[PDB]
Parts: sequence; C-alpha cells; structure tokens
Amino acid sequence: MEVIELNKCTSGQSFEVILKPPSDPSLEEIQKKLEAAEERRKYQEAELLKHLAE
Amino acid sequence: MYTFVVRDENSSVYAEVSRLLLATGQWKRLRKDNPRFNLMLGERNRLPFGRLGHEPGLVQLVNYYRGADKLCRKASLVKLIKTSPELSESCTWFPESYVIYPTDEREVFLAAYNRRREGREGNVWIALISSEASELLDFIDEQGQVHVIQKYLEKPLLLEPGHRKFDIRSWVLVDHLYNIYLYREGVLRTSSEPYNSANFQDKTCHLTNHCIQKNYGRYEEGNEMFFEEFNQYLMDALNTTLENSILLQIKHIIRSCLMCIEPAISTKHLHYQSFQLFGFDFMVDEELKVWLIEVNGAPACAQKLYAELCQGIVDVAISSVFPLATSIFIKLHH
Amino acid sequence: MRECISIHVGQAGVQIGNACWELYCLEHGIQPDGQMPSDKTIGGGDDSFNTFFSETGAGKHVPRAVFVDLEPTVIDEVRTGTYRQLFHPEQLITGKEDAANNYARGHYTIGKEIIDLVLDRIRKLADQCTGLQGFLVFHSFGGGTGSGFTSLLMERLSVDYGKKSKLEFSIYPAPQVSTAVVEPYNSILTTHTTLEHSDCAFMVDNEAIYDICRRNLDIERPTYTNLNRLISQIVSSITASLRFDGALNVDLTEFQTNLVPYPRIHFPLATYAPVISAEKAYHEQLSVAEITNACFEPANQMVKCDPRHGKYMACCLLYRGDVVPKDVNAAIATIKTKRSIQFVDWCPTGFKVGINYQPPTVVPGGDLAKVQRAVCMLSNTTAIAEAWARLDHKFDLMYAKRAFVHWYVGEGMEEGEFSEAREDMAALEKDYEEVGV
Amino acid sequence: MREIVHIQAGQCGNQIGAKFWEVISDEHGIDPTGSYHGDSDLQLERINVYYNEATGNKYVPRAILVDLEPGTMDSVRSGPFGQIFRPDNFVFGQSGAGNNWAKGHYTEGAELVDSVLDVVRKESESCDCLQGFQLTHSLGGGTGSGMGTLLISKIREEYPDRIMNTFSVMPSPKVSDTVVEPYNATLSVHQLVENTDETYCIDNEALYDICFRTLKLTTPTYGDLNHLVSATMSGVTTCLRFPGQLNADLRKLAVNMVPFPRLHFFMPGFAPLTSRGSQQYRALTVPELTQQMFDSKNMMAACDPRHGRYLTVAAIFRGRMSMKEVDEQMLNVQNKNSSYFVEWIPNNVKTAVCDIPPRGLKMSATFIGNSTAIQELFKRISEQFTAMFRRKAFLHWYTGEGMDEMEFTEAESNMNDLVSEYQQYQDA
Ligand SMILES: Nc1nc2c(ncn2[C@@H]2O[C@H](COP(=O)(O)OP(=O)(O)OP(=O)(O)O)[C@@H](O)[C@H]2O)c(=O)[nH]1
Ligand SMILES: COc1cc2c(c(OC)c1OC)-c1ccc(OC)c(=O)cc1[C@@H](NC(C)=O)CC2
Ligand SMILES: Nc1nc2c(ncn2[C@@H]2O[C@H](COP(=O)(O)OP(=O)(O)O)[C@@H](O)[C@H]2O)c(=O)[nH]1
Ligand SMILES: [Ca+2]
Ligand SMILES: [Mg+2]
Ligand SMILES: [Mg+2]
Repeated sequence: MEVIELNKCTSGQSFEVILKPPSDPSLEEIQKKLEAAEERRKYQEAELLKHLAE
Repeated sequence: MYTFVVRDENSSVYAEVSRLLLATGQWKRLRKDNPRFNLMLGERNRLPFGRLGHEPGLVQLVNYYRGADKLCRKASLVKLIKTSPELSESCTWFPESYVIYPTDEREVFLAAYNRRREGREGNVWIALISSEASELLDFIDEQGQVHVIQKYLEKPLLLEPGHRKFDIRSWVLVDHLYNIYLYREGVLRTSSEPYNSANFQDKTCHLTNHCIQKNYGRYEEGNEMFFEEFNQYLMDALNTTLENSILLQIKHIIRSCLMCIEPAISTKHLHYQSFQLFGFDFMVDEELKVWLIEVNGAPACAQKLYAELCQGIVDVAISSVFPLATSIFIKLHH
Repeated sequence: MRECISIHVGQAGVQIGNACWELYCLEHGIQPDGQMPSDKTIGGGDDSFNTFFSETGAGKHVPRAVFVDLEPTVIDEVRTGTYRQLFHPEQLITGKEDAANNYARGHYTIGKEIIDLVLDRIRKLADQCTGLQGFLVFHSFGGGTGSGFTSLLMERLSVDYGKKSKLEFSIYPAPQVSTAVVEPYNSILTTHTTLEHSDCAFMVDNEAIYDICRRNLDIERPTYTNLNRLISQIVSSITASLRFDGALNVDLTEFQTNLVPYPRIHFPLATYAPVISAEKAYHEQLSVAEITNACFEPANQMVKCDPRHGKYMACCLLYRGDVVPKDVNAAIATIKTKRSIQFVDWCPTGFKVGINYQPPTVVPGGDLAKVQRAVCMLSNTTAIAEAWARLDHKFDLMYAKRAFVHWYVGEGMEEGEFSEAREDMAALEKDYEEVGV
Repeated sequence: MREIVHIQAGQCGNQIGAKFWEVISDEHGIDPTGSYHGDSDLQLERINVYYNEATGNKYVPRAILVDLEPGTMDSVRSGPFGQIFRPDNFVFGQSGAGNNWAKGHYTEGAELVDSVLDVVRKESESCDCLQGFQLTHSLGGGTGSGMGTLLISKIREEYPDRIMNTFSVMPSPKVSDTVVEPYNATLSVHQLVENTDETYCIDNEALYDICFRTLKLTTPTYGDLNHLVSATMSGVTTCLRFPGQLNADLRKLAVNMVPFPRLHFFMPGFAPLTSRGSQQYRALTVPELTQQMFDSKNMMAACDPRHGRYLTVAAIFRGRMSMKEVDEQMLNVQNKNSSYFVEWIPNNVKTAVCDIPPRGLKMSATFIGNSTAIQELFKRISEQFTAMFRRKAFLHWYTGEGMDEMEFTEAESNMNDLVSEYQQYQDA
C-alpha cells in the first residue's frame, strides 16, 4: 500500500512498496590441497611404471 | 504402452487401480525408483513433487495434489476455514473449532466457553469427549502431539428402528483440469448401539468409526447403509429425498472447500500434472443440517463400491490424460 | 563510479559472454570496432557505462572482460568473429587440452598449470580500476572447466581481492540440452567449493530456457545461439542497474542487501516476461498488469519450480520500457489477492521496484520481437531448492555404485571429497527446509 | 586435443585398417594420390585429426603399418589407396608369427617393436596436441594379437596420460584360421582389460551371421566381413572427423562411457545393414533406423543385449533428418524398454547428429553399447579355451617360445574375473 523511497531521473525511477511488516581458506591452504593432489597423481603414475617394469 | 510406478503398497484403492490398468494390456508397471514413468501412484509421506515433470519426452501425472494437506489435516482445516475469506469465521457448515498446542488459540477457546457457561446451553466438546474444559486440556498435554478442540454435535439425527448415530462418507475425484467429480454412491458408517445423551464416557455409540464398531452388523451388513436404503428411509420417516435434504449441502461444502484451495494447488499450467481422490466426512443433525467433520487425503473405499469407483478413476483421471486405442460421477460446476 | 570485471569460464561462460557483450554494445550505442559516437568525453570518464567499459586515448571502448577456456576452439571464434576488435588479445586466455567433463581435471590437474596466468591477466584489468567493487562469473555447472577451474578461481579471488563482491551466472544441467552423464557430479562438487565464495548466484536451468524457446519462439530444436541470446536478455536486465543511471541495485553490495539475507541461501529465482517471437506478425502488446502477472507463472521462470509451495525472503521487479509506478502498484494489488505469495515471518512482505524508460534492445535478426514494456523479477524463494533435490538424487543414484568415481580419483582428487560435498548439499537442502515450512 | 595416431597390426589389422582409410578418405574428398578434390569446406575443417598436412599441400594419413610378415603389407602398398601411406611408416619383419601369441609378444615381435615405436614417436612430435592412439588388430592370430598387445603396453609406458583406443576382431569357429585362436584371444583380453581405455569388440561370428542371415550372402569372404567393419569404424569416429554440435574428443568419450575402468568393451552396431555394390534404393525412416540399430541382428558382437543391461549407450545419426524425430524415437526405445537400461546411471543414452552422410546411403545410424551382455562373448572364448587347456593341448607351440602354463592359468583367471565383474551389475 505504502510507496516509500521514491527516486526519479531522466533514465527511469525506482521505489519500494511495503504491503505488510514482519513478525575462508588461505593462499597457503590452496597451495597445500593442490600439491597433495599432485602427489597422489605422482604416486599412481609411479605404481604404474613400476608395474610396467615388472 | 504407457508406464506407471507404485510407491504406496498399503493403498487398498490404488492397488486395485494398478490391477485394472495392467489388465488393459496398454500399461506396464516399473520398479519404485524408475524415473521414466507416465503415471505415479505416490507415497503418503514426503512425496517427491520436485522430481516430477523434468524427464524429457514424457507426460507425467501423479495421484496427489501438492498442498492439499492444508485441507486434509485437522489443524490445517481449522486454520484454513478461519483465515480464508471464502469460508470466513462465520462459516455455517463447519462446527466451532479451536487449535490447541501441548507443552495457539487457548484464550479464544475459553472466551467462547464462558458465554456457553453463563448462558447454560449445550456445552460439550470433542478432541475423548467431555463437558468440562479444564478436564480435556489436561488430557491433550498428556498425549504429546497437537490436536484440535471442536464443538460436539449434541443433537444428532436418529436412525429408526434403533435410535442410532451415523456419519456420511462421500468420495470426490478432482482431475487434472480441476473438474470436481462427486461419486454418486456414498456410505453411512453407522453406530449399532443406541445414542446415549447422558453418558459421554462410553465411546462405541458416540464414535461411528469402522474400527471401533468391529452389536456390529445387526441392522445392516458391516455397519454400512448405502444411498438407496437411506433415501428410502428419509422418504418414509421424514417425507423427503436424500437429494433435497442432505445432498445439496454436501455438494455445496465439497465445492466451497476445493474452490478455496484451487489457486494454491492447481497444476493447470505446471510442468507436471495432478489428480486426487478425497474422502469428505459429514454429520447430519436433527434439523437435517449437514456439518463437515474431516477431509481425507488417502481415503479407503467400502467393499461393495471398490470395483465401480476404481474403474471410474481410470476413466476420467487417467485415460483423460493417457487415452486408449454412462458416467458414475456428478460434476460440480464452477 | 565503481568498476565491474566480468569473467567467462568454459564453453557456456564464453558463449554467453559473447551474447551479453553483443547486447551491451547495442544498448550503449557502442560499435563492433569499439567506437561510441554518443560519448563526448574522449579517452576517459566516470559515466554509468564505464562500470563495464574502459576507454583508450584513441576513443575505443573496451569491455572489462576476461575469457578463459582450457581448450582453444570456442575463444578462437571470439578472436576471429564480428567482435574481434572489441577485446584485446591479453583478455582471451586459452589452454591446449580441455578438462574432459571432469571436475577434478579442471580443478586440480590443468587448473594448477593456468591459475597464476589467469589471475595475472585479471590483475591487469584491476590496475586500470579506480575503485573495484567486484566480479561477475559466467560458467556452467556441467563442464569440466566450467565447474572445476571456476571453483578454484573463486577460491583465489577471495584471497587476492578479499573485500570485493562476487556474483555468479551459473548454467544448471539439463538432459534436454546436450549434457554428459557425469554432470550431476561436476555440479555438486563445484557448488560445495564455491558456496562460501559467492555472494549472489543466478541459476539458469537449460531445461527452462529450452522450453521458453519452444513455446514462445516456435523454435523446434533451439541452438546455443537461440538460448544464449535469450539468457543475455535476462542477464542484461539484472546488470542494467549497474550500467545505467538509477537508485536501485547501483552496486554489487546492494544485490546481497536486497536479495540475500541468509548468506548460504544466495540463489534468487529469475522470472522474465514477455518472450515474443519475431516471426509473429500482428502482436497484441502486453500491459504492465499482464507482464507483472507473468512473473508468477512457472512457465516463465529460469528454473522450473513451484513458488506457491515455499516462502519468499526478497522480491525485486525490474521494468524496462513504458512503465510508470502507478501501473506497477495497481498490478501488485491484484496479484496479491489472486496468487499465493507467502513471505517468511522475519521479512517484510514487499517489492523493490526499478523502472528504466528505455525499452529492451533487440538483437537485429534475432528471434525476439521488440516489445513496449518488459519485466524481470528476482525473487529469493525456497522453491528453488527443488533443483538441488533433483540434482542430489541423480548424484545419489550414481555414487551408490561408485560409478565414474575412478576418473576423478585418477586426477588426484580423493573419494572423500564426493561425500564431503554431498553432505554440504544435505545441509543446504535442510537450510531451505527450516526457512521454507 | 585433435590429432590421433593410427596403428594397424597383422593381417586382419592391416586389411580392416586399409578399408578404414579408403572409406574416410572418400568422406573427406581425398584421392589415392593424397590430393583434395571435394566440394564442401566441412571435409577439411577437422582433417587434422587423421591426416598430416604434407608438402604441396597433400594429405598423408597418420597411420603406421605393422606386420611380422611382408605379405599382407605388400597387398596394401599395391592396393586401391596404397600410395597414400607414408612409405617410412611401413614397418615389417620377415619370419611371420605363425598364429602364435608368444611369437608376437615375446620372441619375434620383441625384435621389431622398437622399430615401430620410432615411427610412433616421429608422428607424435609432429602433433600439435596428441589426443591418443587407435589400433586395428585381431585377437586370434599372432602379430595383431601378440605384438599389438605388446605395442599397447610399450605405448602406455612412453605416453601414460594418453587414450588407447582399439578395434579388436574376436575369433569364432564359424570363421576360423587355426585351433589356437581361443589361446591367443584369452592372452590378449588380459592385456586389453589393463592397458586400453576403449575397445570395440568386433566379433567375427556376428559379422558372419549378418552376412549370412541378413545380407543373404551364402559364402562370405573376409572382404564381405570387412565392409561391415569399415562402415562401423567410420560411424564411431564421425564426431571426431566432422564439425557439428559436439565439441568432443576420445577422452570425453572414455569418461562418459566407462563407469568402471575394466568394463570398457563395447558392442558396435550399424543401420542400415548393406552388402558391397548392390545396395537398397528405398529410403529408411527415422523410426526404422532406431528400431534396427537397437535390434540384436545389427550388432557387431554376437551377444543378445536382452540377456544383460545397458550401462551406457551412444548413437550417431548421419544424414539430413528431423532431429526432433530422432529425439522422439530415441526416447521411445528407452521409455518402452527401461528394464534393459540401468536406473543408477541417469540419462545414460546420448545421441549426436552429423549432417554429412556416408557414401551410398542417404541416412545411417551407428551404435556404441557398454552392455553387461558382452560377458557372453568372453564366456564363449573361455569355454573354448578350457576345452583344449584341460588336456594341455597345442600348448607346445607356446612353451617352445619360453611361455609357462602359469601364464595361461592367470590369463584365464583375469577373464573369468572380468565376466563375474560384468555379472555384478546385471542384477543390483
Ligand atoms: N545455456 C548454454 N549452455 C551451455 C552452452 N555450452 C555448453 N552448455 C552446457 O554446459 C554443460 C557443459 O559445459 P561446457 O561449458 O560445454 O564444458 P566446459 O566448461 O568447456 O568444460 P570441458 O569442456 O569439460 O573442459 C552442458 O550441460 C551444456 O548443456 C551454451 O552456449 N549455452
Ligand atoms: C567424439 O565422439 C563422442 C564423444 C562423446 C560422446 C559421444 O556419443 C554421442 C561421441 O560419439 C561416439 C558422448 C558419449 C556418451 C555419453 O552417454 C553416456 C555422454 O554422456 C556424452 C557424450 C558427449 N557429450 C554429448 C553432449 O553428447 C561427450 C563425449
Ligand atoms: N573380420 C576379419 N577377420 C580376419 C581377417 N583376416 C583375418 N581375420 C581373423 O583373424 C584371425 C587370424 O589372425 P591374423 O590377423 O591372420 O594373424 P596375424 O597376421 O598374425 O595378425 C582369425 O580369427 C581370422 O578369422 C579380415 O580381413 N577380417
Ligand atoms: Ca567517457
Ligand atoms: Mg569445453
Ligand atoms: Mg591369417
């Protein structure tokens, strides 16, 4: 019902209509998690090349 | 070939519906968790409405209206009738009712009870049935779960020979297009032991539930009076038909209840579609006035009428959406 | 005047970026070569459009935009396309091989090798900013780059640009519009890692956009060109307040204020009307009452769900065209009576309205017709959790048998991260549950 | 990722391999000399994938031709498209493998394997970004079976992060060279289980039956059987060779088709099925294409897909047709037969349309199925193996090249493990 906060200009206008009232990881931690994933990829490739050496 | 799923095994009505669907040869059943269905015969608790209508190249339909629990819970029905202007506090076909929480409208309940206490008129209320306000309130808190206190109908209609009590069950099908279909056949779930105006402690004559009764089966088989006999009784005893005296009010209440919740539950423009069968429960007093007791989301049919209703469900709710290779319902126009 | 940097990650992000920046140029009068004859201050200025465009001494208006893909194909079409002179080469970053629909490959393997280069080229755009407010991130939930690399970027932007706001435009996966089987995995994984790092996120279900294209434009099999030009129109509505003179949503912090009370629940539903076919000769032009009413139809929503079964936390109506406040309020009053709009008890029942007199600009030869008035509604409804539930169910189905998991594990990611991500989603669905009933 | 390096090992490998290059050279508008003479620009937009741009702007297939016998490779060189292959890429020994896996993998093959890998390395260095490798070979002989699986192993060592893709012809008594084919197959399957990402199981039994029952040819040759293979090979690689909606490579195909690393053996299919020269004139409707490609009479592996369940499906429709009708038909087969597709992988059937049709057909469909029914193929080979092995029959051919009985038992074991692993997913 109530039309508050009305602001006008050439481009357009804006307003608010109330109808009823109411009742982080670090840089060090990112480098750590990514490199732990590189180690698991390294280990799995090392296990593969060991198996292929067998 | 259309495909369906069954997710309510305990549903006696829809077990017969699936049985009839398979028998045509144009419907195949899939496993509970197969998402590639045309029809869902869903579960009572926590139905996954959010998963419907998202499977490409399939028209999807379910046997439940999402939101229709607002009509089918005792607490919800009172809240809906009191707030919705279509019904209004002044509703005349619904008994005076109040919502009480155990540890809310407790002050509103006792304000009306005092007017009844000062005037000294009929002051009996149902929740166990008692005449004392403070004796019932102590028993609600004793239970645990939230229940409703309602004005008890102290002047019911008598059935002769017997001086008995009864409630009327009517089966209502709302289709995918929001057509309201009342099944022409209803049932009178009767009391066998005569009504006692003084002793409220006895519950077998006051409560007309099919479980409590099972003098069971004295006057008619399984405490069930069908529409032809009850019409015949009203003609002989009270000089009136069931159509005029009772059924017009029944047709009014069903229509008024479902028109109220149409904008909230309707699946007219949705990605999925819904139909639902309802059980409306009515009480007729001595002046032939009809009162709404409860609405049933998952209703059970009577033994004589299973075959006809379930076939009718397939006709206007299922085959209307999924066609194959006299009408038993009265349409309530709006 | 505060500046906004747009980041486009993966195929979906880049291709939507093309569509938006095309539309932005047509709206601001900017040509394909970057010249803007209406701009009088040559070589600089602190106008409203300078939030999205920087200026050179030559008179060229250049998007504050960085395009990143792990594979060259799609950005190569930007490099050689009709807007080749608009962006300078340093803004268009490509790798050699893509993330193969694998979150873990995009996040951990190829991600690590390109993260520093991207942030360096981002830093080059931030250096030209007199006062940076933050970032708009365009990506898909489905793609390996779009899910994997994006979540890593969002993590790093929280470190390097700690104060700044971040907004998402995310593409939700749909089987109807060329998806892969593993996209439910990629979605859950990226949402979890990004949840902390995004202030406001606008989900766009590919299913919803596909059907709007079918129903309203009469296009039988919609191409990406069709879908993106539609998506861009919606995106343009959302960002219009940052590019034009106004008092509503003037900066990125105001998007949180007006739409996001609960920080985790930061997924507003976008609803848009009217979508009208260009191939429709004779069209009955729709009124303010009719287009505001279309905001509460599920057939017009960017995500197919039912707002009637749920609660509102916020609501914004953004009008473009011939609209006056009187007609808005009159429409709201009628809609309030006939429809189920339920707000949460701890929030005011209300609408923040923004009107821009300039009607929506249509792409010449596009599928959308010119309209006299159009609206975009941004509503934070608990109903959008339906899309989480659908996706979580698909995740649960595959993960029960550990299907495809080995592809993720084979890129250095732990099996534990799957269930860790899924638990967060079970937390998220519950947050919506407590607020919603 | 764009460039694929092709290898063809042995008699079968080179024969189906030569036919593949013949078929796809036609599709890209390349003559036997290597010069482009086509009309559409789309024929050249993704020609990088299989061809190296040569001097004078001529195109040379990225193919390496391998055999322990000069015979079959001499036929290729003096064949219809023989002049197109880089002469340095012809790598041959002299003694042959005598239908012996052990000769291919351990003795004769070991001598020649390094010579091959030098050419593989030289083609790899020319690659802008190497996508992966494809091998055409049989599993029943010696060279393709023994040396092929040796080559795969050695390539996996040098290029451990690259896709290995194989077209592997399965042996059958219906089309048989020697009694030792089940021995050679069982030894090779062990290797393919561990060292390939995608294997297209081309069963000779199935190819015979298609020629006999469907194509109505009374006595089919190897030429008849290979026509079906080259058509299927062209079909499966359509999205790699031609521009479309699909921005996809071999790795993406491996990710989505293989839910579990060992179960990567696919049932290929084709519609419509046709014989050489004489082909049907009546146009196939989209409903007929879909109905045929899913039918077991069109499958290149002799398995009944009704005995198992589909883990993942991929389909490539070729030609100018209604993509809406394609979608409607594809979803019709799924929604009618949903008891044969796994419920635990959502949306596991994927379709791609390419506008360019193959030579002699207005529209065609190619099928790739990761079905649990493929166990029946391995069970067949396993039964034939045990029939001879329980009596240690014909084993002296292998023990004479230094092989032990242990290796046979281990190979039989890994195959019975594979079969029971397929059985694991057919019920719950
Ligand atoms: N709306 C829209 N969706 C797209 C577009 N391109 C791709 N998608 C969707 O995004 C998902 C796949 O993500 P892509 O962006 O293609 O993949 P990517 O981010 O490049 O990652 P990789 O290719 O795996 O390295 C699918 O669900 C597609 O439906 C587009 O232009 N518009
Ligand atoms: C380059 O060749 C192909 C590569 C791929 C796919 C495919 O089947 C149409 C191919 O043709 C054989 C494809 C594969 C199967 C999948 O379904 C399980 C999937 O999710 C996903 C797809 C592809 N993606 C789409 C949207 O189709 C990605 C990988
Ligand atoms: N489909 C097909 N199968 C073949 C062809 N040539 C040989 N085979 C099969 O391959 C097996 C013999 O292997 P072969 O390739 O001759 O041995 P290699 O020369 O040592 O590799 C037998 O099962 C044959 O049926 C062919 O041209 N087409
Ligand atoms: Ca300026
Ligand atoms: Mg990509
Ligand atoms: Mg031979």
